[PDB]
Amino acid sequence: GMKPIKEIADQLELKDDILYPYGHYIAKIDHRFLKSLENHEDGKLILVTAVTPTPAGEGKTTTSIGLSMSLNRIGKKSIVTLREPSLGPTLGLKGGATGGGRSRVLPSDEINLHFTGDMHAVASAHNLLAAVLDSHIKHGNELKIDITRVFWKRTMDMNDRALRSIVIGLGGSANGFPRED
Amino acid sequence: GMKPIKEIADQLELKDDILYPYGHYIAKIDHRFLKSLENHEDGKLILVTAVTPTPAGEGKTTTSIGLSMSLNRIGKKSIVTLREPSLGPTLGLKGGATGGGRSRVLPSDEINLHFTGDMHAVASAHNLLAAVLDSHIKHGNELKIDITRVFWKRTMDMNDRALRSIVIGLGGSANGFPRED
Repeated sequence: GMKPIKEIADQLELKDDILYPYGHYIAKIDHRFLKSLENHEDGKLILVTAVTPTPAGEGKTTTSIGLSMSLNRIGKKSIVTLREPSLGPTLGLKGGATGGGRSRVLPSDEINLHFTGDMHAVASAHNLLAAVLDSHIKHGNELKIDITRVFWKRTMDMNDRALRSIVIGLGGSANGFPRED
Repeated sequence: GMKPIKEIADQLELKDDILYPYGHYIAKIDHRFLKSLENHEDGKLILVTAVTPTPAGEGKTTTSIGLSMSLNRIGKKSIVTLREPSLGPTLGLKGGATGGGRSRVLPSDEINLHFTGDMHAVASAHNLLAAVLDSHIKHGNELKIDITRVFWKRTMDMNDRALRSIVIGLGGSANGFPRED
């Protein structure tokens, strides 16, 4: 029962030329737009936080969303900014990163899952460095990298305890050099 | 019903100066004694071999010992020479490496187990090299050893399949460099 992204974008007076849709209900906004707006006036910033978290669940995200909705409601133009949830945890347990009840961000499945691919993009960049590091070592290690002193790890957006402590680079010369990761 | 080793040694005209006892029933002979005998005549050499081995077991070692015993019996002075068995396989299965029935080499338990410690000596020397190789790499690898191209393995006299393929040198900088062994 919800609105085409164009209708949300119109609320903020955003033009197609800086909007990249992802389906009918999501868009990226070109970040360079922000520099365009540099002579424009800042609104107010409200920081939402909480008491010491307990297992009983305090519903901070639901409240952040609720607050923005309520401000709009009382005639004060408001946007809620949230972090994108990691996929991994959701595959383990339902969480609250997209709010709850009548106070959510939508479409919630997409937001909780692949969304617009940002998590994947980060992982790719991250893992590229790891792949290049190992391949540098394999091909002569001109940088004289100490394979017992590598700070950089690999990454996935998955709750996988099996990957906490591993040994890589096995199988022989063609596969490069063994090391811990 | 065993003869003290000095008795056996006497049969062969071996003097104490070249005899190193291990208990009352075993001795080492100084290898340098062989060179002493270089002007003495060689006897006959009988090679004992066998048809293609089968799971039924052909008793070659038992036969070797029996032949030597039988040569002595018919008045022809004879010595049987044998390999020392590995300890490992005996901890797995009784074998025929010290003969069988009425045709054995004695004391059988000792021969089968630690004997005079020659297996332990070999293992020590072998493992020392391995240790020194890894430590060379740890301490700067001046020889530029390629840890994916190490031919040298470690050793033990034990039937332990768990050690066929291992990864060593884990745990961090203080322990050296990870490799397969």
